[PDB]
Amino acid sequence: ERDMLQKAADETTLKNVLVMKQAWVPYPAYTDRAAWDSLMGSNKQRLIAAGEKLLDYKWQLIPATAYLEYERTGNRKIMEVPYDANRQALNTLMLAELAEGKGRFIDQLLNGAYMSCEMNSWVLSAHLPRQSSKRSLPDFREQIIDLGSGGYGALMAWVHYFFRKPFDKINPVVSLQMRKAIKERILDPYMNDDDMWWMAFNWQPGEIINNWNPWCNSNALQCFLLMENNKDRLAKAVYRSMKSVDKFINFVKSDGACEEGTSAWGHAAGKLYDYLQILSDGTGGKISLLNEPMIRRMGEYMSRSYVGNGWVVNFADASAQGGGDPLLIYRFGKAVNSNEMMHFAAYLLNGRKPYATMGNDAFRSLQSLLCCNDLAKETPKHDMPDVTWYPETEFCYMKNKNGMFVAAKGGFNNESHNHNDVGTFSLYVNTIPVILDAGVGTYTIWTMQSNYHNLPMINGIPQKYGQEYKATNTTCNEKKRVFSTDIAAAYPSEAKVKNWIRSYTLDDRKLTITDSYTLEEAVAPNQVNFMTWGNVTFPSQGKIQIEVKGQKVELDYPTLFKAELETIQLDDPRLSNVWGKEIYRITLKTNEKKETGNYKFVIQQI
Amino acid sequence: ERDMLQKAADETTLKNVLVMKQAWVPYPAYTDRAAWDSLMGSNKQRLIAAGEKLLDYKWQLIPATAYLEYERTGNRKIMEVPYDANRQALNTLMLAELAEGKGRFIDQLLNGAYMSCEMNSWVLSAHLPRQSSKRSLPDFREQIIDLGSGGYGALMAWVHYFFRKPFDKINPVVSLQMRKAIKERILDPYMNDDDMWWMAFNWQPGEIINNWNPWCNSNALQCFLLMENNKDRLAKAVYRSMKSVDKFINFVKSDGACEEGTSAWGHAAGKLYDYLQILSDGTGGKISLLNEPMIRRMGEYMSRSYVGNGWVVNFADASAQGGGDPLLIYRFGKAVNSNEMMHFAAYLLNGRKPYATMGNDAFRSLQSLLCCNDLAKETPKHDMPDVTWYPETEFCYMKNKNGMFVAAKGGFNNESHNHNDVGTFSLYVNTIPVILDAGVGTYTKQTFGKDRYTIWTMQSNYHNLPMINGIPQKYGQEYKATNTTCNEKKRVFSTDIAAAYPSEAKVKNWIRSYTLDDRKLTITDSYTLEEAVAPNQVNFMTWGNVTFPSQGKIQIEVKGQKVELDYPTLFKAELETIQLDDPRLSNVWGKEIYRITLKTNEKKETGNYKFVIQQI
Ligand SMILES: CC(=O)N[C@@H]1[C@@H](O[C@@H]2O[C@H](C(=O)O)[C@@H](O[C@@H]3O[C@H](CO)[C@@H](O)[C@H](O[C@@H]4O[C@H](C(=O)O)[C@@H](O)[C@H](O)[C@H]4O)[C@H]3NC(C)=O)[C@H](O)[C@H]2O)[C@H](O)[C@@H](CO)O[C@H]1O
Ligand SMILES: CC(=O)N[C@@H]1[C@@H](O[C@@H]2O[C@H](C(=O)O)[C@@H](O[C@@H]3O[C@H](CO)[C@@H](O)[C@H](O[C@@H]4O[C@H](C(=O)O)[C@@H](O)[C@H](O)[C@H]4O)[C@H]3NC(C)=O)[C@H](O)[C@H]2O)[C@H](O)[C@@H](CO)O[C@H]1O
Ligand SMILES: [Zn+2]
Ligand SMILES: [Zn+2]
Repeated sequence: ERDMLQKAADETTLKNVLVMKQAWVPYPAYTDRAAWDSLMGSNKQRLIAAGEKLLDYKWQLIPATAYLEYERTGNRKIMEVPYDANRQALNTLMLAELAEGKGRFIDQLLNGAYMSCEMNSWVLSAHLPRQSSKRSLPDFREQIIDLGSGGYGALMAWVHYFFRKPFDKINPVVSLQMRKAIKERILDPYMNDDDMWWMAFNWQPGEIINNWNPWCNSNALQCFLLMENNKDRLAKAVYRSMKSVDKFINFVKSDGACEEGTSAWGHAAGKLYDYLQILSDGTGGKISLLNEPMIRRMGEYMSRSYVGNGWVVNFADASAQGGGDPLLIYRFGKAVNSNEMMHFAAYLLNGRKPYATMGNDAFRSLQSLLCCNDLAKETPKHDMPDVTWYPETEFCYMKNKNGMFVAAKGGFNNESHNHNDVGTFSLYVNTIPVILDAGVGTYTIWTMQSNYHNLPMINGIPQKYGQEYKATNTTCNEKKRVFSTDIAAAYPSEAKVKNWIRSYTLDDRKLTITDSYTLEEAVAPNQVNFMTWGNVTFPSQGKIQIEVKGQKVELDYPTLFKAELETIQLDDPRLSNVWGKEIYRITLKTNEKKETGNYKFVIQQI
Repeated sequence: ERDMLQKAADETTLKNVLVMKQAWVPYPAYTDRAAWDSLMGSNKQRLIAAGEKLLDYKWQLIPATAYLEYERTGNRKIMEVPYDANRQALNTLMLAELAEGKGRFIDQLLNGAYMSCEMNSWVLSAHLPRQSSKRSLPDFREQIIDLGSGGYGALMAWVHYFFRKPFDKINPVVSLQMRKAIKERILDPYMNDDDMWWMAFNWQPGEIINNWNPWCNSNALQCFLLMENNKDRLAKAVYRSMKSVDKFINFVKSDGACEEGTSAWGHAAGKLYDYLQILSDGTGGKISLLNEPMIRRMGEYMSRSYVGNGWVVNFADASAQGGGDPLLIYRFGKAVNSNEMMHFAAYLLNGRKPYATMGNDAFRSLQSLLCCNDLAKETPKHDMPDVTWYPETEFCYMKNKNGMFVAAKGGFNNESHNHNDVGTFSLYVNTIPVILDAGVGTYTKQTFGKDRYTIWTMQSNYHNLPMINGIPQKYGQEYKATNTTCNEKKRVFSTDIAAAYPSEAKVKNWIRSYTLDDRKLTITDSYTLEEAVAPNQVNFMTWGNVTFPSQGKIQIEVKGQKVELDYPTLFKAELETIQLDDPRLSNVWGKEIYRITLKTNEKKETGNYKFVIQQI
């Protein structure tokens, strides 16, 4: 219950600071060709070309059966593809006309806008079943908001804002309809409906609040800021958005890790940023959380979690490959004043020249034009501390100067997109995974089990799913580079374990993994596993060797263990696109069976 | 002011006799597969096939720019081509699904209906400028009705009627938006707006009432009969529709003749037929002008006017080639009980088996199913009296047993689609034009307003008529025939054409007369002038192979017909070639036609010309 926006002003003080008549708008007027020439630079001629390709684009109809198919077979893309292609084209066209100025894309901008008003809803088939009727087909009677409708409304607003005057010369009915559509599909349902789930009024513990919230709110706000000119009305809506987005802020951890991973980041924390950007712009700076310590942490997670060459720390159900919108990262950085975020984004360009964000998020596409000539001139470096320690989320990254990076976690077995992986670690060498976390396929799914994480099977028994299957006493020593936790309570009763302390210590030349255990009873041998890939050898007892994408390490293990290599064929292409054909589980097993014991494992380059 | 419908019933009568809950509908229940099979005959398999080809039809969106083009450049097709494709597809899919009844086309029918409700309007871009704002782009705030939307409406309503149960199983919001679309776009504008030009409330002398009136009213009425279940509202809507259509019935001439010719007939008299048929069906037989002799004449006009092998009488700005929807001509014929029209329809089939009417007009399409089996059994015959005389319109048709047909007219030079053509004639031999009426051209700017009569097709000079003292007819109401008679038994048309020429003509009397016997047409002129200024000149339009074997003889051989034209030897005969640049004319006539000019030195205040045409 931080309530940081509610604290930063109430409805009344808000009224005094709001900027009316769209004076907040940081882009030029449409008709100011010289000011658009400056901003655009090298973007101009490409955005044009991108418009030229859409001069004969046929705006795609979305038949009823496409929404019907959601109910029938669950197919989403039959509806989403023509929709999204239409959004993209409108956005592209918007960008092209702002580039060229010479009227040439107005006719198509007008068609797109006119078609969009003809549609019954802007809501996706998959999300329409939240309406009263619970149906997949749009009901003219009722509007709700989902991620799509919000983005659509926002782009229709910007196109209204920029193009009303040449639209009104041609025929003033087109802009009139646009204002009716935005009213009836955004502004009105957003004020009159309390119960939309993502608004998070009526939230009680357990229920989810996620990326929907800053995202939809960010778009709602743009609409209201662009389309609503009555001052009492505006203030009422902007405040309602702040009471909603405070509910997201009071649910995410202060340490500022996105616990779903770096793919979710651009639309979770990245949209919280966009909401706070838009709010600041639209109060001339005076309501801004952009200086808050927690927002900068939420931003820097994207840099921290990025190891290199596309390789990201991929806890829970996430991909080992990933990336980011450099142009967003840069803007997010600058705004919160992270030199690390700003240089990181330039590094992420990988020697490319940055061009304007295309896609369908008009805001981001517009904001991408502002940033361009700054980020083009910023210098590429990914420097960061040897340790990052998220104490609440319980994520720990540690590295050394010879290319070893270790991620470690505690947590609990009901994290977002949970994996049963309390205590697990991942080791990268010069960016390349060597002890890996499998990641996301397209708890009887193997990727989900502790069995296929870097963890023991205590008395032979894996981790159970659940809230109360958890780390105790997770600690990090930031100068020593020691992570430690007690994973015992992640295991069910039959594990019969008082303490099992897993610990990770990175020094400049090796990583030392220790387990240290007290059983209530020795029922069956412990088994310890490691995941890897490439060329795994066993050159002598107590020694595993791994050579992969040019890196070479040795894993020393206790000689009481017999190591085997299990091969895992990846049929699932969402795994085989990352790793390839196959990865291995190493299995360390034994006949020994003691009530109290420990193991020590050492990984180093050779 | 006949007011035939208002006389046949007032609102109070109409309510006692209206049929509610669509019990008037004459087609089987969509569910009654055996009844449809029997009705469908061998239509079933060909309709199912038409539907098969549309199972993946992508419904066309109509972009704003398509509507904007009517204002920018006057282009109609950019908008209408996709619209008509959408309708045809929907109408077809309706027929297919009725035929097959297994639910295979329901998804596409559902798509068509839903897509149509998302459209702002069903009005053609060319007609929208009649809306308040006066623009060609739809305005979500306002609906007017035109030929398109009325048509789109009736189709939607029939789709709703047949397919509601299957639609509701899938998702009941579609049929709901269907009921709302029809209501805002048809039922409410029709009820609430007095001032749509085609309704002709507020009609004043010298304003136009035309096919739009019976056409739109017939479609509005369908929507009301299918969609309005409140009897008080329905009766008020139907009575409104009767008041409106009376204005059309009042406007046309009782003698039956459609004076623009047969090319409007289908959607003029044809659509007045549909409207009475619908109204009859609507009132369980009780309100019906189908027994009215005037309606029967209007139907039979199409029969009498159709000479044969594509050729029709073409006074005024009309095409010498014409045709007919046999299935409609049959239904119209049976309902007014005109054997001539029924036999005619069969003749017009040209040996073809009659299959279901496709297109986009749901009413004709469905009605066609009912009439296919009978029309197939009908014997083809194009018989009719030797003489048909339309006395108000001043059209006279005369024919003999050896293959000659003469059309002649008196009239006035301000008829619909007027040609300066008082007194002219057209001669056909075995259905082939021999002395012709050139007909309709591609429109120019000159076509309308002054300069109309600088276009040759429009002048008496290029019709079958004299130039009195070297002067042709003038445009205008007052320039007209006097003493038009027709002796129906002697086959003699006669008329005084003097008053159709201006002052400069200096003409008291000119009697042009036509006599047909069993072999030859005798054209006679007999004139009295005020002052003989210039010599007279007499013209005849023709085509094919024209020769001049001797003085006072002309031979014409065309499409295997051959005649001789005997003319007073006082005249010097020349042949003017008329090359036809205009495709609209060359597609009927070929490369060229000819005007035979007959010039003289003679000059007198009174005199007398005889001409004779017969087969050789
Ligand atoms: C069916 C349902 O209601 N399920 C909810 C579930 O909702 C689903 O969540 C996803 C999410 O990310 O939260 C949504 O996935 C994203 O939807 C976006 C628009 O529909 C789409 O744009 C995202 O894809 C991205 O596109 C960007 C772009 O616009 O260009 C790219 O920059 C980006 O790289 C790309 O990833 C799409 N994300 C994907 C595919 O990863 C989904 O729409 C939504 O239905 C809720 O989140 C959960 C929470 O409890 O409840 C379920 O029941
Ligand atoms: C622009 C305007 O307002 N003009 C009016 C003028 O109206 C015009 O009248 C035409 C007419 O001949 O009556 C109309 O032409 C018809 O329009 C229909 C839709 O475009 C079309 O269906 C007709 O074509 C026929 O369609 C039938 C069918 O499928 O139902 C078939 O049986 C047939 O094969 C097919 O040829 C079409 N008529 C044609 C081609 O002759 C036109 O829409 C309309 O603009 C008024 O008559 C005058 C008089 O006051 O005023 C003008 O300003
Ligand atoms: Zn995992
Ligand atoms: Zn003519």
